[PDB]
Amino acid sequence: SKGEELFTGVVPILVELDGDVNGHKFSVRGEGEGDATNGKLTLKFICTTGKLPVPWPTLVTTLVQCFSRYPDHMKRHDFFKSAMPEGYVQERTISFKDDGTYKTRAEVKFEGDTLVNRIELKGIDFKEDGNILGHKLEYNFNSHNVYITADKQKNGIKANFKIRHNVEDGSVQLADHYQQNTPIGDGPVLLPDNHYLSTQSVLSKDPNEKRDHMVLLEFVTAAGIT
Amino acid sequence: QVQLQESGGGSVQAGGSLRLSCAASGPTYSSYFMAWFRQAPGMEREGVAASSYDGSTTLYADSVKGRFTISQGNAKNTKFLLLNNLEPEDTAIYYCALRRRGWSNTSGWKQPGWYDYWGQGTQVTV
Repeated sequence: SKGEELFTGVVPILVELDGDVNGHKFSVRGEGEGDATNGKLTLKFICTTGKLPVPWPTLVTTLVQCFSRYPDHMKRHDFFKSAMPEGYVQERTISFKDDGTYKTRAEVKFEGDTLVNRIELKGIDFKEDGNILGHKLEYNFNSHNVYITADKQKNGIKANFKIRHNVEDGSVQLADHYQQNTPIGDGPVLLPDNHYLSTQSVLSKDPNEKRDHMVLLEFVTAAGIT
Repeated sequence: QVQLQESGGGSVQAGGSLRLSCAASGPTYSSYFMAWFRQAPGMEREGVAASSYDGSTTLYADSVKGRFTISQGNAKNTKFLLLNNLEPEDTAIYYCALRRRGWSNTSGWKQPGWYDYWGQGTQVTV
């Protein structure tokens, strides 16, 4: 609630991911801006190692919930800003239905004026011509609701939600998300009553960009209380 | 959880130079703001030099007078502190400190409570 003040106005973002899926190494670097007042994120991510061995949509969730818009009557339920600048750790298992599993570990914290997300991603059990490794996913991302609950004993929060990726053949590839977040610092944080975040994203491409990349526009709002 | 290799102390005559090392082994997604403090015999820990994770900000205390330089290491969270033009007043044990918590500014860098993980130090004698 004191860290709320760091997200007035527009904040530069740096994202950095080191990944390994079924042995294929790759790095992603992203940069952009976030405006929590309007719950709006604009970012451009670039695969620095070459061609991205997975579809870009499967990395959206891994690639900064502190930029969500919490209505005034919900401010005391915003865990993510309360942890700043000191930051938080974010851990996920992402289980793709009848395909592999991603495991991710990340620090989200300020480094000066910039909010940084450093991620380590680990992927196993992907069938070499599934929807993921066989690049069979549409270049888009559907709207979702992320349900948050408190994790009082780790002084953090948890979330469970389902991501529905559109497959180029009309079917839908689903990805179960299990997530927990813990303060990095010792200072106090807001622990919340169960709410959800409602998200909407637009994916696009930079025509002047030759590297494999993703431009992303996100709008996130908190809801579900009183 | 996170561990601290520190190396490269020793002894010199007035004017000489030594290079301290420090590396942080831990989760490879973690970044640390890294510093060296030094403690004289019965005096307190004071700040010497400090540098952000990316080498983008580098800070020195008044006792340094542009004689000491931090340089970024080969690897992720590893750095060297080069001590030039050493004088007997610089004799002390030199502790590597790491800050994992995020930060908005570096005004606090000279306080030991700004950090999170400390070394055992190394001796530096002239």
